[PDB]
Amino acid sequence: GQAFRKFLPLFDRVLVERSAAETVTKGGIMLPEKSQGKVLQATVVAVGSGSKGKGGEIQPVSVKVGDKVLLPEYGGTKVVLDDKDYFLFRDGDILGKYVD
Amino acid sequence: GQAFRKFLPLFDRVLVERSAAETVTKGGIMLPEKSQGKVLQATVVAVGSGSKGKGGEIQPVSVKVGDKVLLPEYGGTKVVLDDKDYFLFRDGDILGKYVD
Amino acid sequence: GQAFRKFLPLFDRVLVERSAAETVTKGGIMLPEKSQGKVLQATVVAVGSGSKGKGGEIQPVSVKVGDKVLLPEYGGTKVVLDDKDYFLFRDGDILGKYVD
Amino acid sequence: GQAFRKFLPLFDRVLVERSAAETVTKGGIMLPEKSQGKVLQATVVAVGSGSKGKGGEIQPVSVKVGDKVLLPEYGGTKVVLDDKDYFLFRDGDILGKYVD
Amino acid sequence: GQAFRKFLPLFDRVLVERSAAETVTKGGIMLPEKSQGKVLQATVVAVGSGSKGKGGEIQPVSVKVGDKVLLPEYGGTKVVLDDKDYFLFRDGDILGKYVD
Amino acid sequence: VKDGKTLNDELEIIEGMKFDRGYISPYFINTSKGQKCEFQDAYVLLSEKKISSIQSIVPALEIANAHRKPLVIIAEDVDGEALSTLVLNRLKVGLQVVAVKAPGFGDNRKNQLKDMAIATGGAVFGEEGLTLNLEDVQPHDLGKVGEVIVTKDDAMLLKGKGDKAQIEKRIQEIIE
Amino acid sequence: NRLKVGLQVVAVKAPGFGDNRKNQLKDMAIATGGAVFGEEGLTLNLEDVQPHDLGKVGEVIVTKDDAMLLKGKGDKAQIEKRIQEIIE
Amino acid sequence: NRLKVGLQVVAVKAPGFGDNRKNQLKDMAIATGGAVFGEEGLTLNLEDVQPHDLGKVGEVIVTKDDAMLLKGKGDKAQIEKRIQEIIE
Repeated sequence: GQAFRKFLPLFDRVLVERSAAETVTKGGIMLPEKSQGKVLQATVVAVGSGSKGKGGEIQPVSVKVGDKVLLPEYGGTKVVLDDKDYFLFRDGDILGKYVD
Repeated sequence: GQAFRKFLPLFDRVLVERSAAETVTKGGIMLPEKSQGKVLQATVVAVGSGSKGKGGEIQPVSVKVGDKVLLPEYGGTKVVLDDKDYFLFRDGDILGKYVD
Repeated sequence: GQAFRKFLPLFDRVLVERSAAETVTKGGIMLPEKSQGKVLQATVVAVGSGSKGKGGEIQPVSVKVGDKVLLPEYGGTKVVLDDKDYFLFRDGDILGKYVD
Repeated sequence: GQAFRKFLPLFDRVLVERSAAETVTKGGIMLPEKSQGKVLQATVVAVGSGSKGKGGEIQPVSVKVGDKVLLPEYGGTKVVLDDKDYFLFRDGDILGKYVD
Repeated sequence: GQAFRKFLPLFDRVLVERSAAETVTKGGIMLPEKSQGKVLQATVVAVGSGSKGKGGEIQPVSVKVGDKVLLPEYGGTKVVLDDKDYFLFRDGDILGKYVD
Repeated sequence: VKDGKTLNDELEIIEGMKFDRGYISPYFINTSKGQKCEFQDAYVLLSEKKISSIQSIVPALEIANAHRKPLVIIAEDVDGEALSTLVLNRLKVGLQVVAVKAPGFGDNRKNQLKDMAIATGGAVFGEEGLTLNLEDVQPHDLGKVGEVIVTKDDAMLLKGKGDKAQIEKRIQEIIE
Repeated sequence: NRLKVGLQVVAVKAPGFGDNRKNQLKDMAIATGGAVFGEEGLTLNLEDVQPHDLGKVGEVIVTKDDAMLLKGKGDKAQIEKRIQEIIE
Repeated sequence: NRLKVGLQVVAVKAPGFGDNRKNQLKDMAIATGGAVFGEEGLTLNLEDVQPHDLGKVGEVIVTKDDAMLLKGKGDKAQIEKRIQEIIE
């Protein structure tokens, strides 16, 4: 379990951060902000200690910090650090890992 | 657990892709797109690492990449890669394997 | 786990097929099709690999192919092979086995 | 498990206390009390004995007294000691730990 | 597991009794009875045998008779002994213990 | 002309940018007079939408208090909560502010607020096409006027520094 | 507390109106000397009241259908300023 | 299939009445030569239709408000028996 600016998750959690908002299109048009939802590709900033729910010995969190992941849709806690909103998900909730 | 274009599922997941839309009939008629639902025969493109939920040692995913499977009706979540929408199901949710 | 025309269930399933529709009565009258429900006596056509949910080693499916069984009522997946609709149930769902 | 002014939680619980109400803004404006919700950054005042729910031996509570934590939102019991309202949460419910 | 006037709980239970009703205020005013809810600080009068739900051997009840505890709110069975109403809670339901 | 009220006729000249709407809260009453709020060189806030959240209203008041100048709030309508913040900072220490709704009734109000902004010099808020969120406002993003006075049933803007060439172009637009 | 030991108290609603009622309660407070409660802008919660936060008057008489306050010690200069306000 | 490859097809509703429309459809079927579908007495599901199960006529013309069928090969003895039925 690795921490952040005086923050650390608990036993299952993964604090991460979405990428940018993607205002303009690829080619030549630009999109407003009320559209485009919330960017579901994110990067992991801090990681919980590990799954203590594992019998006896606890279970380490798999997705390591610095990874690009495919966020879920609904599950997640909006937390603020230095007025920078990050999202805390649960380890079982991460969809994909952008491995490369 | 095998990956794709900078993507990898997590612990249970199986990213796959439906087959074509089946526009025309067999014999001589052609069907529109609003009909014909979503083609439930698909091929697996990437596979998760394995079921860590297994006690102690984790459980490997059974259906290997490159297989034609009988998709469940509602299982799995839509995902996009390179503007190519694939469907990420759960390992227990795949109905049949087109073995041949 | 035995297969069919390029098909195989997964870990719990039993693909089977109802018997005929029973149009006429026994003695001298004939019944329509909108009545008579769905014939609940069926034969097993293909069988899953086995219950992997069994701890460690997986659990084999009991009902072997070629058996006449007493179908359940609601649970079941209508699958098509060669435009021949078969029904995929779960191993725990089969009610009775017509042993003889 | 450590206690407080003649109080001690039971087996999972963590009695803690929110921080101040944050009346004024950072720069030069002051906010009322009906706004600003309930301050979600808290400090742990007392800790339960430990998770007896663990098989055989019981499980010790992790977050130790004197820590700044990121509270959950809804779960929690408002208890009073000396007319000082503290909040009793469950060990699995604490979101983050302000480690520094 | 210790008993009372021809009464004994079963396997999880804790028969206890609220304290007085707190009619008058601290300083100089007196409050009616329809207000003031139900006094949530109680003393344990009898204790169950122990949690048989523990695997193999049963689990002894922790809170011993003669303790001042912080009652929960809703869960509890109003039982009568000698026309003295006591409340039977569950061992996991007791909030705090007034240790001193 | 309107139906007179005295024995004789009267020629009145409504000058400045004035309109029938009065100050909402009777706590801004710093005039010691018949229900007036008088500010000199105050900033302006111009929202096409209402002002509900405290987060929305807060940064404007922050900028105003930093500059230490009175502020007018011309918007659709003021939340009771932001109103509570306003009255809080007004009754005690007394952040010079004032709240008034939108003069125009309907589609007319959009043009009226646009013209008010361009007259005072600034930018309307609550837009659709650019939408100019209140969270990120700037000291050159406020309406600035020489003097403002508010009655319970009308208010007046005076000396809006609004790029006289720009207001000229606006005038040419509406005249064509 | 009244039937038995007899804490000398009495309950009466407000005059009953909108804005005029609020102004009248304000004037009553400033006349007796004290502070209105239930405010919007400062809101003066009842939980924390203070012995100088109460209205104080020499004598009060209540009928079933009217009541009278007599000697509100309300900072005669302050009530004077209030009078000047309402007269302007 | 019409805007593209150009299957030759046309869609027209029933005459529009109550039992009379059902009788007229029966007569149309026996006139052209074929079997009415959607029956109650004998189901005649559309899924299993047959080349001798279709109505066949020499020529058909459709307006926006009426249509005409011509040369229905419907077992002239059979239509004769139908005529005898309805005339009795």
